[PDB]
Amino acid sequence: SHMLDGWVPWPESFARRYRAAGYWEGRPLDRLLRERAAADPDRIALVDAAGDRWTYAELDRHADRQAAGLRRLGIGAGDRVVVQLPNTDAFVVLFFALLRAGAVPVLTLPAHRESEIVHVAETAGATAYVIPDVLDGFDHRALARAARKAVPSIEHVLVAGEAAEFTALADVDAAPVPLAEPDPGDVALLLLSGGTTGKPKLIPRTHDDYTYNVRASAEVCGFDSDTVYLVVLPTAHNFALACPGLLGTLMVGGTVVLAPTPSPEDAFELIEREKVTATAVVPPVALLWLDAVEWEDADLSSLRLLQVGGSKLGAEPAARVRPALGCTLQQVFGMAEGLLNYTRLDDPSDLVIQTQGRPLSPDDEIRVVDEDGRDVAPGETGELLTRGPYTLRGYYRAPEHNARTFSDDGFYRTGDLVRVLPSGHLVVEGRAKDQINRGGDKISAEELENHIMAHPGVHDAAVVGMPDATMGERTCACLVPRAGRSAPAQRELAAFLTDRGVAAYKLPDRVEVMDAFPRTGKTDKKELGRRIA
Ligand SMILES: Cc1ccc(O)c(C(=O)OP(=O)(O)OC[C@@H]2O[C@@H](n3cnc4c(N)ncnc43)[C@H](O)[C@@H]2O)c1
Repeated sequence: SHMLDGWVPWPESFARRYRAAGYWEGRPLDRLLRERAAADPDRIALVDAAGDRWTYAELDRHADRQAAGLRRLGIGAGDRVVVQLPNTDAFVVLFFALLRAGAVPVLTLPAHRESEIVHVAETAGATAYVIPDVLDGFDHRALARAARKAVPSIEHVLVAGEAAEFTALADVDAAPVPLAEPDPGDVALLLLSGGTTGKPKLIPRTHDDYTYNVRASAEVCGFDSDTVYLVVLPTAHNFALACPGLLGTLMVGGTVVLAPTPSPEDAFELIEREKVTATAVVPPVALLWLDAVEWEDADLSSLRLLQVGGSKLGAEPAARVRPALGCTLQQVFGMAEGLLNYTRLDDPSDLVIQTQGRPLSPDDEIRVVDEDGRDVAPGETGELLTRGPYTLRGYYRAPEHNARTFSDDGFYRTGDLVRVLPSGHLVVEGRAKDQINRGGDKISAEELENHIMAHPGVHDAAVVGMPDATMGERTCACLVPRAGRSAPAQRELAAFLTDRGVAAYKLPDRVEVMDAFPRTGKTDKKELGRRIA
């Protein structure tokens, strides 16, 4: 028996192997905090941007008090809770408080708006939603009012800030109570993927496979109690949460430092102030920092490791990381669905500069296939399929998409085009999936096309990626005007999409108007892309 329906467990033969190999240790995810606070209660676990800090024992006890408070509101054992928080201590306490209460966090990004929040809340059948009041000028309480109207199962809204008519997250607090432990083979949390379908898809991650993800990552990246890790990406991004991220830092007893933004003003000051030794960034932020060291006077010498992933870092800026920033670069090609590829910290510099790593687990299985699904000759480019001890066998409550996206023997089709070198290192070559990678942010073309086609001046829409030197890809929306009507310009379409509740990183960079799309009978986006020029 499993606590949640709608997900696809591993076949028993695989689960048996992963337990025998020691990958799946049988511990709930929250126990990484429990055991470290038992072994190192007075070490500094967490530092926020203001300079307030918390020990492991303080973090552990507050998670217990907030778990007991969540139970008093009836949030617990199995309930899905949508979490949308900034990089503050409130997120870290609440993550563990939800786990200890038995609730399943559904982790969303601060940038997600009504369209994304409502879909994941209705898919998950969420009973609670956790928000800031105002973040980067946007009032998330208005969004919570729109979500409660569209999703009647949301009973509670917890607000990190002025709660208005809702519940203040800081008042969710009570004397700790004996709480039962989840089964480690059960879903621990739900992650978001950009996806390639008309709606974002939820990724179930179990206690055993996510703990393995965190533990194995921590080992490969050399994270230990002397690690000071700066969270620059959103805490809810898998890269910054678990690869090894903040969970790896807490598991080994290091210090997590929360950055409010990736800008050099904020990040460089924290690196100097807290002697940060490790952080993870997307390539656009890596390029910004590589430039900014030339006019910023911060002392960054404490930095030992810079992880860069989410999209491909070029070989030329990769070679600048050691001269400009004084640290070791690690390229990371990973996905919320599971498979992580890491360059190793003592790899020759050539492979760190030229490749996106090799798989984390000895039992990550890799296939590279042509259009007919047959394995390519070694070193040829093809589509990456993967299966392993922390890669999902199916999305949450998405049977039709699962039938298209996983092979019969359980390989996940990543939609990435790669070459595998003789050493086993991967080079990312492109993509097969209809999803734009805009500086690390994933834009499902079909989802955005459906939103644009809701505009009354638009009949048909095709969303095509265009190369960009610093973002990798930008978004071009090719429109067929509504019959006898004019299609909107870029700024009017952006305003329509924003009011519809589309996250701002999904707004098209460019609008092109045409009478009809090239057809293969599917829309030929290969030819649209070159018909850009
Ligand atoms: C680093 C990392 C770690 C944990 C994550 O969870 C994520 C994440 O980005 O999660 P996400 O599911 O959103 O994206 C799906 C993925 O994004 C793309 N990608 C990711 N890294 C690279 C790369 N070094 N070079 C080129 N492309 C990349 C692939 O296309 C892939 O499929 C990223």
